[PDB]
Amino acid sequence: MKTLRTLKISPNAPDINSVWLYKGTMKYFNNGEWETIG
Amino acid sequence: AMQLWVMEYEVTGIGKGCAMCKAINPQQAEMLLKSNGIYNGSSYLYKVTRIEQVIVPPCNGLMAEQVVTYKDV
Amino acid sequence: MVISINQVRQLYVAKALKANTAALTTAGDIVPKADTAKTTLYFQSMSPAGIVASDKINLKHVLYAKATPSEALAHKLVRYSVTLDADVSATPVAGQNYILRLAFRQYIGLSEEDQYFKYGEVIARSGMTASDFYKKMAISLAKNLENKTESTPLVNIYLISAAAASTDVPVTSATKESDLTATDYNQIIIEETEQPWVLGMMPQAFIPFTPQFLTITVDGEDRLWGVATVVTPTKTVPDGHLIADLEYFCMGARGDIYRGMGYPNIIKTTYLVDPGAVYDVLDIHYFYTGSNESVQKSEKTITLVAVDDGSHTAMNALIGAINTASGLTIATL
Amino acid sequence: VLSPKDIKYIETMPDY
Amino acid sequence: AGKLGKFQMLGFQHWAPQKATNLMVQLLAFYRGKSLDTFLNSFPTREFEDDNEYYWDVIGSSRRNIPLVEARDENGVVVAANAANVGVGTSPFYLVFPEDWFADGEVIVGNLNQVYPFRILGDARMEGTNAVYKVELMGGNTQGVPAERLQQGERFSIEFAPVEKELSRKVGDVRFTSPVSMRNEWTTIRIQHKVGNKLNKKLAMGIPMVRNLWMHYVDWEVELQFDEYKNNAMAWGTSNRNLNGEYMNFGKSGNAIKTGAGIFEQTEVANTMYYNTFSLKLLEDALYELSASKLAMDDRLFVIKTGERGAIQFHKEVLKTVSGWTTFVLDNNSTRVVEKVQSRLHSNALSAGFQFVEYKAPNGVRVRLDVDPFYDDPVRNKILHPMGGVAFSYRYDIWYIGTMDQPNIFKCKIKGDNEYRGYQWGSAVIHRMATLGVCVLDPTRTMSLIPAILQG
Repeated sequence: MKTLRTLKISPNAPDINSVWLYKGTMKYFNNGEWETIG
Repeated sequence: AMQLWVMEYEVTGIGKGCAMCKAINPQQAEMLLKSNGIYNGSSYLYKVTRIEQVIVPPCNGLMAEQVVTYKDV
Repeated sequence: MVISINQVRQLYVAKALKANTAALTTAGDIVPKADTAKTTLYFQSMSPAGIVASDKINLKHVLYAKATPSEALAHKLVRYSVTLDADVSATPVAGQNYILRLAFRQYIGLSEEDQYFKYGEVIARSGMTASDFYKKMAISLAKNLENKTESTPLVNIYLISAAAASTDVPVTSATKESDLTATDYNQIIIEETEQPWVLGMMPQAFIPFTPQFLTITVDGEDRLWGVATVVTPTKTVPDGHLIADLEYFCMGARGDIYRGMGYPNIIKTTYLVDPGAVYDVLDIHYFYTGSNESVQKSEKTITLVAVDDGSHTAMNALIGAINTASGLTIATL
Repeated sequence: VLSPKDIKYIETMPDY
Repeated sequence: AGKLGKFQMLGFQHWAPQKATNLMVQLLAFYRGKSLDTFLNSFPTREFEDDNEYYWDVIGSSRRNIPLVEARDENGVVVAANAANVGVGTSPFYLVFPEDWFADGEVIVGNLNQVYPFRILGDARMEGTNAVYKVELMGGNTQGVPAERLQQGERFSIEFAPVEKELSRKVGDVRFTSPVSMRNEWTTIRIQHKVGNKLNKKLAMGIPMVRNLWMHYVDWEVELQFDEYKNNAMAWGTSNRNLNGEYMNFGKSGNAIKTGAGIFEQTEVANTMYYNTFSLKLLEDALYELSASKLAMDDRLFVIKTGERGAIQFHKEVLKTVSGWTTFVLDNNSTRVVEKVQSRLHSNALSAGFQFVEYKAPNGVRVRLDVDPFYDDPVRNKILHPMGGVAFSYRYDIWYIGTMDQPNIFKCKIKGDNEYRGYQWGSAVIHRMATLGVCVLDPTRTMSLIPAILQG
């Protein structure tokens, strides 16, 4: 359905089409909210 | 046209805000925001939480502080 | 309202039933006259300009005679109940756009190739329930449809409270969601309206519709979000705009075929049918066969209307007077 | 150079 | 997203050394008035003989199918929705229509054409206005038609009128139709001003917010602000009549103030939708269904007219639609959002920027875009939008749907000079008066998407 091709290492927020990496936490955007992975 | 009023408010569900008016009393300060603000067609979303006057004799100090967190959103 | 004929058709309004030729005084009176040998039937009526007679029905040359009540000519306004589809999701899923497309079929013309579409759109929220969805859907429908600057009222929108389940809560363009305070809504009724009417120039016609849906992605799959079924009709269109149209046509077989055309230089026909009353219609159909070689029939008919209030008291007296004079067996409605 | 429409403007216009 | 006030306009009742210029400065920290002259003159004009209300011909279409009212079995009992099969074994039954449309010996079909064909056995027997045909099936069908395909609201068209090859008698008949008409009205406007060259009592000064905070030409301002009277009456005017033809408002001298609807109250009788958030799920599926029934495939060009911020709401929403296209990978080779701009700072110096100005839907529908600068009016449009603007810029207006060979929108006009002028020396009052009117012929060819905060 939704493809995310990039992964951005940032303490601040990436855009809605990029995957958030911060210090050990992987976050991604679905259903309007940034969901953690773990 | 007498006093200055800084406002800390919170638009309901949309975000938070910081505003400043010039009126005589704080009830008219919420009038000049709910009718001249950027949410004119959704003036019921404005929820004003704190009104304090801009008083002079310090003249070096904060008047409004309202941060939106990644954990509030 | 132009109608089709086998051959000529004459209408007489029956406002009051008398029993004698000399008693026909008020405009709208009628006496069904016949012989004692029961070979000829005709209707002496009082016009606004004197007493007139009908055509002389030969009672051997009658084909059929039936009387139609008022509730058989009532147009049942169709309704469509829009619910959320149970198999997709009983609860509105968050972030998806719920757009409904009302598909009209006869917008200004007489044909379906002239179509029209009005929409309504709702994006759902995270804590939106089913009853809060129909509150915001029918407000978004009535904001598009029933504006004050529109040309004609097309459909009426009604919610149903689940506890009441029989009373329509109407929504207009002026209706706010502050006034819709019930917490249990289960369907949105979309119901067509009564189109405008002026006698002879604009007939009583309707614009049918069908509520159609767009697709939403619930679990990655494109599903259309609701179902729209046709429930039983609850309102009826009264008979008055059809019979005042029907007299306007059959007052040209008797009198003037030129109605109003060269406007100051006309014959003005005065009609005795009020368009604010329902009517019971009786159409006695008959013909004429010539003497020796003119065996081809002239199939004509005579129409009679009579107003009822509740129970049919005036037409069942008129059928009883035609039966006791001519000797037919017209069924009493 | 005046077209007939222009003579019509110089006409229908008033003389009032 | 927050506004900071850069000016304040105050009335004069609430309040010479050398100059650095002889031309009066006009700041960018001041809103300015907007003419509707670029919007109104985009439409042609039309000349009439007099100030009578005018009508024209309206032509429709012909191809009809009659909806069914009820269906009855051979004894007169009406078929219910849960009844059994009707007309089993080619047994006759009745079919009650609100008009006499079909004839003897003709084959008509329900919602399912050619599957259940009904043959009409005789002329229409009138039931008041209803027409009752005793029909029987014409398909070799032994089990009859289901009861759901014989209910109220089913369309019935005609197919043919077949006979047997020998000794047969006459069947079928023919049908005719007619057109309609539509009218429109006029409106007259009047102005005055008690006046030489100097201001009068309705004054307003503008003071700008900077850090450490002549002579009027009356003959130009009365013409300008009566031009704005005829620009707001042509475009933003309304009608005050009944459906009985009566007027609702009476003037000073007892007579009724007659007004006609402008552009925006005639084009908003059809194809008008009120949205709260713009989406290409809504605009594409409303522009297709308008073009699926009315427009040929080559002639499906829609030029969206919008404001300034309605262009950036169309930019960031196509970009939402395009970024969900997981099939295609958009490169800088073809789209060129980053190109090579010659600069002194570097040999290979780059740039950035793009905007989606067009969208192309399937089946040939192309959605263009352009900016009309009169949507950004600070005087008239006063309800603000949170993303910047005045919330009227977010209104999308599609003019000119299809081709007509005549203009659909024009401004009516009396031949010659329908404007009046007059001076009243006592008091010195300059009176001016003018009549006007804008006719939209077919308002089905104008589509509008208005934001939901501008309604009700």
